[PDB]
Amino acid sequence: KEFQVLFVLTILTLISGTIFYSTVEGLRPIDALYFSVVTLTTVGETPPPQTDFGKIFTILYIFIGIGLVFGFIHKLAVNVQLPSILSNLVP
Amino acid sequence: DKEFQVLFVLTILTLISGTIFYSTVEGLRPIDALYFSVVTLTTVGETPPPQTDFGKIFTILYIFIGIGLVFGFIHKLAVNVQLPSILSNLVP
Amino acid sequence: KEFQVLFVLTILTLISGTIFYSTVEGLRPIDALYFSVVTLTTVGETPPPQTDFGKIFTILYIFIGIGLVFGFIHKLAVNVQLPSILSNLVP
Amino acid sequence: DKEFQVLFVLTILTLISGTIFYSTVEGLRPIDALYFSVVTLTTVGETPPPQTDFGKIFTILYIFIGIGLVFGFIHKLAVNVQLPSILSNLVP
Repeated sequence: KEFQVLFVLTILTLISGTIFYSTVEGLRPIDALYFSVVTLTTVGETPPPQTDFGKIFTILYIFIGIGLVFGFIHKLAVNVQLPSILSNLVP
Repeated sequence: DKEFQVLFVLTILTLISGTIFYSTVEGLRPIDALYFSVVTLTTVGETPPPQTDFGKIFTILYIFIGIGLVFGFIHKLAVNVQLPSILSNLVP
Repeated sequence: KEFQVLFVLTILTLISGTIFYSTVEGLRPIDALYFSVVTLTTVGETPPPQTDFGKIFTILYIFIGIGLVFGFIHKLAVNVQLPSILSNLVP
Repeated sequence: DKEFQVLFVLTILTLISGTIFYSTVEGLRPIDALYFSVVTLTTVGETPPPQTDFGKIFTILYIFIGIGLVFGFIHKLAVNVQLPSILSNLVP
């Protein structure tokens, strides 16, 4: 764990996104955070960024961030969720 | 398996929870609530975003907690249900 | 190969989608095909289905189809694209 | 590596081709054409769909040919560039 470092790295990445989109795209922080989340996890169900600076940043953000996010989701699943789910089936 | 069934139940549960939540909080018809849940977790996710802050927060936690399970299911479905059945189908 | 079977399975899946969305959602076949593709590959950048029958079908379609599609993309990449790219670097 | 660089070049190439195509055919500003290409291949893909049938056909072939490369890149980037650099960063 590894898991913790992964979790922190993600939090950091999301905070940076939240600050950026909140500042540059003029989004409320909750909307800025959400964009960051649905974008990196590829859910992306939002309109696109309106600013060229947002567009460029988002492009770099996606390539730098996806890998980390999915490594986190992967580690979360394989090392946190699986053992909890497993334990909860011990009769 | 046992694994496949557990995976299938876990998914169903996750989807039902989503369905209940989005139907209640976002005021969505259950079929629309179910669909949002499915396309969101599988990352399709091709609808407008949630309109409530509570929907937004939940959906964020939902995505991180749920994606892994969903894809583990799709993975097990594919590798242990579709492939064998599927494979023969080609048995002459 | 394996690749071929994968390729056929995909084609079949996409054709079924193309017929369905074209018929039920009243989409032009090119738009029906496209929906099927961007949905299964999860790109999904289209409005959602308008009919409840479309919504239900699409739900089953996604769970049955994603795995096949990505198995195809995976096999395409690892067994078709890699050897071509590799060959094309032999000086 | 060599692998990382080749992967990086292949991606750049793929994106440039997309940029040229969508900018020309869909009449998109290059920055918008580039962005569409990126969010589409990485599957984000959160914009309206292509408006031309030629755009639609191309984008279909683009997706199947390009996703694999893009994700192989993101994978190699992550596993061989970010992880080491990254790892130390934690070296005390």
